[PDB]
Amino acid sequence: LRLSYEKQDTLLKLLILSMAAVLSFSTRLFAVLRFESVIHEFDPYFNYRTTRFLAEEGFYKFHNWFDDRAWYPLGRIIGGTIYPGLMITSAAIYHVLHFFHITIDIRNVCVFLAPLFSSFTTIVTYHLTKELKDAGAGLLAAAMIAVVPGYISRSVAGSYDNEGIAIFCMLLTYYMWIKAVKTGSICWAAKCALAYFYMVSSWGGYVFLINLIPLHVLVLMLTGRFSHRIYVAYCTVYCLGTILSMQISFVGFQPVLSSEHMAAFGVFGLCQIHAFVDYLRSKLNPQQFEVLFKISPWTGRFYSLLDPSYAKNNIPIIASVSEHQPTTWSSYYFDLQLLVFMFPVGLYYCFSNLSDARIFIIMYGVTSMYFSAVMVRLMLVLAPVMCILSGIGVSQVLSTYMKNLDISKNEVASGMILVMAFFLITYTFHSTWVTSEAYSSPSIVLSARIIFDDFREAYYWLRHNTPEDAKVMSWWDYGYQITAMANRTILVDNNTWNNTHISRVGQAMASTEEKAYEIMRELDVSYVLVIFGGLTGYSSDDINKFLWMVRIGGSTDTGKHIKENDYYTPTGEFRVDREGSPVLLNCLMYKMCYYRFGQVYTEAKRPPGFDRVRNAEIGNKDFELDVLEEAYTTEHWLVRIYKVKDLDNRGLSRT
Amino acid sequence: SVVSVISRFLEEYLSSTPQRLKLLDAYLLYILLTGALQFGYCLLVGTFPFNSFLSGFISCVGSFILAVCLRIQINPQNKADFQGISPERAFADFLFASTILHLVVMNFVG
Amino acid sequence: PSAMTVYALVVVSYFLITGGIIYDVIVEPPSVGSRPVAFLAYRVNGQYIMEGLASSFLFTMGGLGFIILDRSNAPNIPKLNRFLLLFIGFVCVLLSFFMARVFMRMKLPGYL
Amino acid sequence: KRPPTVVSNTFTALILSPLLLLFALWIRIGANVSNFTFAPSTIIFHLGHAAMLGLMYVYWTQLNMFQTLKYLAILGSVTFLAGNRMLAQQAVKRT
Amino acid sequence: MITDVQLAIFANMLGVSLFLLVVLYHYVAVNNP
Amino acid sequence: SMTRVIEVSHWGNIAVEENVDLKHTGAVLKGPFSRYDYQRQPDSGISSIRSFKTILPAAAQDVYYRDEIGNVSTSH
Amino acid sequence: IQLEFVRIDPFVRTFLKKKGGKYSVQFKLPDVYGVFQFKVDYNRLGYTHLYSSTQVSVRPLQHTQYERFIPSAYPYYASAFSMMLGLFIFSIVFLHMKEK
Ligand SMILES: CC(=O)N[C@H]1[C@H](O[C@H]2[C@H](O)[C@@H](NC(C)=O)[C@@H](OP(=O)(O)OP(=O)(O)OC/C=C(\C)CC/C=C(/C)CC/C=C(/C)CC/C=C(/C)CC/C=C(/C)CC/C=C(/C)CC/C=C(/C)CCC=C(C)C)O[C@@H]2CO)O[C@H](CO)[C@@H](O[C@@H]2O[C@H](CO[C@H]3O[C@H](CO[C@H]4O[C@H](CO)[C@@H](O)[C@H](O)[C@@H]4O)[C@@H](O)[C@H](O)[C@@H]3O)[C@@H](O)[C@H](O[C@H]3O[C@H](CO)[C@@H](O)[C@H](O)[C@@H]3O[C@H]3O[C@H](CO)[C@@H](O)[C@H](O)[C@@H]3O[C@H]3O[C@H](CO)[C@@H](O)[C@H](O[C@H]4O[C@H](CO)[C@@H](O)[C@H](O[C@H]5O[C@H](CO)[C@@H](O)[C@H](O)[C@H]5O[C@H]5O[C@H](CO)[C@@H](O)[C@H](O)[C@H]5O)[C@H]4O)[C@@H]3O)[C@@H]2O)[C@@H]1O
Ligand SMILES: *[C@@H]1O[C@H](CO)[C@@H](O[C@@H]2O[C@H](CO)[C@@H](O[C@@H]3O[C@H](CO[C@H]4O[C@H](CO[C@H]5O[C@H](CO)[C@@H](O)[C@H](O)[C@@H]5O)[C@@H](O)[C@H](O[C@H]5O[C@H](CO)[C@@H](O)[C@H](O)[C@@H]5O)[C@@H]4O)[C@@H](O)[C@H](O[C@H]4O[C@H](CO)[C@@H](O)[C@H](O)[C@@H]4O)[C@@H]3O)[C@H](O)[C@H]2NC(C)=O)[C@H](O)[C@H]1NC(C)=O
Ligand SMILES: CCCCCCCCCCCCCC(=O)O[C@H](COC(=O)CCCCCCCCCC)COP(=O)(O)OCC[N+](C)(C)C
Ligand SMILES: CCCCCCCCCCCCCC(=O)O[C@H](COC(=O)CCCCCCCCCC)COP(=O)(O)OCC[N+](C)(C)C
Ligand SMILES: *[C@@H]1O[C@H](CO)[C@@H](O[C@@H]2O[C@H](CO)[C@@H](O)[C@H](O)[C@H]2NC(C)=O)[C@H](O)[C@H]1NC(C)=O
Ligand SMILES: Cc1cnc(NC(=O)c2cc(S(=O)(=O)N(C)C)ccc2N2CCCC2)s1
Ligand SMILES: [Mn+2]
Repeated sequence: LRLSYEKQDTLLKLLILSMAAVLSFSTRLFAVLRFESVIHEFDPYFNYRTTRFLAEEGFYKFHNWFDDRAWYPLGRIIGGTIYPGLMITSAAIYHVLHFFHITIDIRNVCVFLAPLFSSFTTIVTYHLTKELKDAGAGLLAAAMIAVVPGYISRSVAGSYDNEGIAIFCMLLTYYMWIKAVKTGSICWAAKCALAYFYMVSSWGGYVFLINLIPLHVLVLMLTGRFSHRIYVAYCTVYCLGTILSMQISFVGFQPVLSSEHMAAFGVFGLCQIHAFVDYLRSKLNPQQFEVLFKISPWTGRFYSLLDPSYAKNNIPIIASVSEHQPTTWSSYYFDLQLLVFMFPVGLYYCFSNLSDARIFIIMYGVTSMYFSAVMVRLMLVLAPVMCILSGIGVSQVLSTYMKNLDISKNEVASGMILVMAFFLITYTFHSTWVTSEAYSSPSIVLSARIIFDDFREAYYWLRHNTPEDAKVMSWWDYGYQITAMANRTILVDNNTWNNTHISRVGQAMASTEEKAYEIMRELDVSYVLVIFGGLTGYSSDDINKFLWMVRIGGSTDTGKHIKENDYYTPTGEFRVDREGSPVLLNCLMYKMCYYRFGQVYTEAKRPPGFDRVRNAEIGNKDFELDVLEEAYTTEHWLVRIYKVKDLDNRGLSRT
Repeated sequence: SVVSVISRFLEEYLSSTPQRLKLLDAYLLYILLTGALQFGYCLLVGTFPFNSFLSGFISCVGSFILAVCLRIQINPQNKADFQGISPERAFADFLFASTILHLVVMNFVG
Repeated sequence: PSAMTVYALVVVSYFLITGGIIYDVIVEPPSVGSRPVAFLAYRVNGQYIMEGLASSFLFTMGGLGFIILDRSNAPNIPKLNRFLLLFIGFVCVLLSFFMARVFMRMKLPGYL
Repeated sequence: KRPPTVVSNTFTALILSPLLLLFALWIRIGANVSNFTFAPSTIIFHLGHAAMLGLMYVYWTQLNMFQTLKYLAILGSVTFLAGNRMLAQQAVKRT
Repeated sequence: MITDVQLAIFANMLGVSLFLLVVLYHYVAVNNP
Repeated sequence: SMTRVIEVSHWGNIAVEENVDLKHTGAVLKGPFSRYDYQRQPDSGISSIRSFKTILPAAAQDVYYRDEIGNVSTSH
Repeated sequence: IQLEFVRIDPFVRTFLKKKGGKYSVQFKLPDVYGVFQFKVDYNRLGYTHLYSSTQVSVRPLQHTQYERFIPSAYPYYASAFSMMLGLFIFSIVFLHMKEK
């Protein structure tokens, strides 16, 4: 009342912003209230085990670092193969607290760093949208960003992966570029180069930034809107950004001799070839001017995003992961509700008033949408831009219907604000439900309250009851955990940087017992860890993914007898019952995944030796492993650890 | 046959251009020449140390581009696209960008 | 040129993409129910062609409705035409936002 | 394989020719430093900038990226404050 | 600690209040003098 | 080994936490271990220790049993 | 007695030289990095078997051990420094010049 318009306005903007921030930080906090604060899934177990070694030992003792506890015979270098972004933002955030005598743990400032960086995303989004248009349509973006279900899936409290901290860097870089294009100041461009540098060091998806920018300038150059502002900004950002990007040891000399970063360069030369021509035309006349008138190819990984079928045909490892398939009508709406509708309206409102800044948002939305269409995992990029577009659209509708009200036809004018409020509420509800029920489930804690924590008990056993120089060999999926929890030297890791060693391990499985033993001697493997999952109903059994093992071991020069369409039955169906193919019933994988199993009564009224996951009886009821004596089998038979026997003493053929 | 126009253009650019702006062009030519020499020596011998030549060449392309940016902003004629960017706030910005560029060049070179 | 003639193309591509055309082409799913049931039982991302194109069309309507609404507000429009235009926009908005929700519930029983 | 030392020394001798050419061209244009007035702020700014460049060379031979940055964080701040003062004065004089 | 249900209810209430407040802000914005 | 840490605080309470390394001494196991025999046979694993009971001081408020790797579900 | 420096297959295989009761040999480590194994194996007819194997790890290098100030790259370093000096000179002239 008595408060002036200024004070009221700013106190409302501040209130709403603070509330949005708290909302975002307190909605990705479900996996912690239910189960204790522990990092989850296959990747966050490596980033953690690296940030920890970078905390105690100074940065200079981590830039170069040879980890001889992964790919045992080979050994992988962690110093120059990983983007050191997350580890230096977490080490710094931990060191500052220690300097302030907070003395927090390194496993507690490393779990709550995704939600914290999803509380700074809100502010950056609010500004990135307070630039394209009025503050009025900026807040409406922040709150929607706070509770966007697709983004929340990759940034819950416990997912220490460079994917909930990458979006923040992308937004900051875009805000810097938008400011540079809007104003043209050298300083702003610089402050963008720096953001790109802090983004090329944390997220492997920085090719987007050196491919949307050239696209943006090309469009701002084909329609005839290329002024000196864009020229100055682009050139400065290019130079500084590329030189900064080359610093990182992992990137090396990629920006200058690769076909992924050839866009920026081409647009640079076509920028000059344009500015100079304009200058010449200004100082000349039509008549005289008329008179005068090694590089590597597209790497398969990034090429798979263009051709959506290249993966299936050629790369037999990128198609394995579930989250590598095209998105359906049931993923877009499930993760983004009411945003999908808002996207066309936001586009239309942009296309209505083209400007230097907007022609960038439209390009980003058009590209990101297609990239999300090809692969479900890319939904990271899509949700923020869609949210920004949604913010620019609902607000416009509200603004259009906010002036018609007599206080500021009346019934029709209200009908819109009321419908919009109802849609916003429905969106908040659906977002909370999606975060709660589904996108929040601990990976290593199979639960139905009954808790199955075998994935931890077996690793702890390994870590405590094996010689300090074991060689636990398991599928590349579990490499990150075994080295962070079991603390052994797993033969294959999750980076899959050698497609012959992994093929080797594949061959060692789904083969005759002899061949397997022979392959399990060159690498000096001792223990063997297979995730049975049959007795508990686990969906992702080792047998379930055993097709990938047979299809990635028989695709190299070393082994070809393992050809597919041989483990199948005459009718080509993968049945693991008594009528299955004889070779299948004899491979090392199955032989070590159903050993002394055709006796347990898994179900009330079923044949003794039943399998819950495949709903079929076992074929090889009783057999004795020749080389693999048993060593441990967890209470629920969820993870079985065997141990390769040594060469026979008397030199007999067996064992 | 096409030299008359070139000479006329140069003459024009030697009367219609204010001082304290030609000097910028001279320094720009200097950078363009040091870059040309660098590239020529690279072609003549090839590159054993790649990061050495690459960062002893960017350290010139970046400077050249910063100089051109300063000439653009300083130019009074081009004071419609840039609003509120006084010449002093352009020179200081150029100095800051140059400092970053040189620091990174020093870090990258051997 | 013709800046709008581009927004039309973009909207058409958006309709084709949000109907999972990439999924259809990549992994051909039979557009049939095994009495035919259109929607898949429980898979979070399992698309039959009928579930896809039909769901997408709804989103496109859920966008054109708003565009029609905002366009109607323009002044100097006869009341007879304005009333019809606003009616069409409201019907498209409400109908799309309810049909999509019902479709989602049907595809995934236990929703909300 | 590395090229002969003569082919390297000749070129390093030549790389020094452009800088001399620049001076030979400037002294031709007619640039002078008459506007210099021995003001405190201006001399402090120029000295700071010179020290900053010198540091850019002392971080090559000896220093590591963790001591050079702190020194820059100090010399740059001194250079910035003096520069800003001198730039403000210059701006006022220009008007 | 805090029951999951409690947190969900708090999230719902906060989101609804934040959206109503955003609408109110739009009304105040348009009403500028 | 056992490390007993007793932190005193004049504001509220006193919190004691103890790390316990414990090892089974006699009759080191040899040969394969089989969960099937352990479950379906009472005679199997006589020397094994499934659980032990720790008497607390009758005033403990929130007792957290946690291993190095994470919170352990099983304790009564 | 034959010493073998092996990763999966012997990279190096030399003869230990007797010297004061010890079998000692000195050899440059192979360029390939990774984990390696000293593996002295002495299996002969009518004798005892000898399989001594000590695991060793060969890290690739350190960013502080590459060669610097290479003579071949003298033109690059000088040019970078020339740019740094040029800017300084330019700055002074830019700040203090009287028009004609
Ligand atoms: C499956 C697969 O693939 N996988 C993969 C993996 O993956 C993984 C990853 O990684 C991970 N990650 C992490 C981080 O970890 C994960 O990931 P994730 O999950 O995913 O996560 P993230 O990432 O984060 O996230 C993600 C997300 C996503 C991404 C998202 C996305 C989104 C988006 C959006 C995207 C986008 C897309 C796109 C497409 C874009 C687009 C856009 C748009 C818009 C559209 C549009 C379009 C367009 C085009 C546009 C257009 C526009 C326009 C405008 C138009 C245009 C216009 C125009 C005009 C144009 C123009 C034109 C023109 C210009 C033309 O996970 C995953 C999984 O798990 O990874 C891995 C890695 O690790 C990988 O692997 C890798 O690989 C590689 C390659 O490969 C190779 O191989 C192959 C095969 O074969 C082979 O191999 C095999 C096996 O191995 C065998 O067996 C066989 O036999 C054979 O042999 C081949 O083929 C190929 O070729 C290749 O070769 C490799 O390499 C690697 O390896 C490596 O590594 C490993 C481990 O690490 C190791 O072990 C090994 O050994 C190796 O190592 C190496 O390397 C490293 C690094 O790399 C290092 O460190 C080491 O040491 C080594 O190195 C060495 O070697 C090398 C060889 O290469 C060399 O090179 C080097 O050297 C270098 O470096 C160094 C350092 O480093 C240096 O030193 C040097 O330098 C030096 O020397 C030189 C000589 O010359 C000189 O020069 C210089 O100077 C020096 O320097 C020095 O020195 C001086 C004195 O002297 C001083 O001064 C200084 O200082 C110093 O420095 C250099 O050179 C050495 O030697 C592996 O393996 C896998 O694959
Ligand atoms: C992080 O880690 C912590 C620590 O591990 C963890 O917290 C634990 O969570 C579990 C939940 O699974 C809690 O378990 C509870 O334990 C209660 C205590 O049970 C004891 O007392 C029972 C009562 O017995 C009395 O009465 C009988 C006659 O009825 C009499 O004979 C007795 O002498 C006594 O007077 C007793 O029955 C029970 O016995 C168990 O064990 C024996 C083996 O010795 C077994 O044969 C029995 O069948 C029985 O299982 C035990 O001695 C218990 O009361 C409580 O029960 C509630 O829940 C169950 C379902 O689980 C219901 O069926 C029941 O009706 C009750 O509602 C529950 O079992 C445990 O106390 C926690 N510990 C701590 C320190 O916090 C966290 O969960 C972990 N975090 C996460 C996220 O998981
Ligand atoms: C999912 C994939 C679907 C593919 C769809 C491709 C569309 C994505 C490109 C988005 C670019 C939007 C920018 C844009 O459309 O600019 C508009 C309209 O003017 C033009 O832009 C004309 C050129 C349009 C294409 C320019 C880029 C082409 C592809 C980029 C490499 C500006 O037009 P104006 O110039 O403002 O209008 C003038 C028209 N007169 C009649 C007056 C002459
Ligand atoms: C927001 C922007 C900042 C984001 C920070 C993200 C962290 C990314 C750092 C990744 C490290 C890349 C590799 C690298 O930094 O190189 C390290 C030197 O190591 C370092 O110095 C790391 C310093 C990290 C902070 C740098 C601030 C960047 C400001 C640019 C002016 C090696 O340098 P040195 O080992 O010091 O060189 C020794 C020998 N010389 C003669 C060459 C000096
Ligand atoms: C994982 O296992 C390794 C292998 O033993 C442990 O590394 C040892 O750590 C101790 C620290 O108390 C050092 O004294 C030893 O020298 C290390 N071993 C070797 C071979 O160098 C490591 O500590 C274990 N990780 C844990 C316990 O968290
Ligand atoms: C089985 C796997 C699971 N996850 C994996 N990692 C990638 O697939 C991946 C990695 C990079 S990268 O930047 O790390 N590159 C190594 C420099 C880029 C793109 C990538 N995919 C995005 C779409 C197709 C290729 S492999
Ligand atoms: Mn990751």
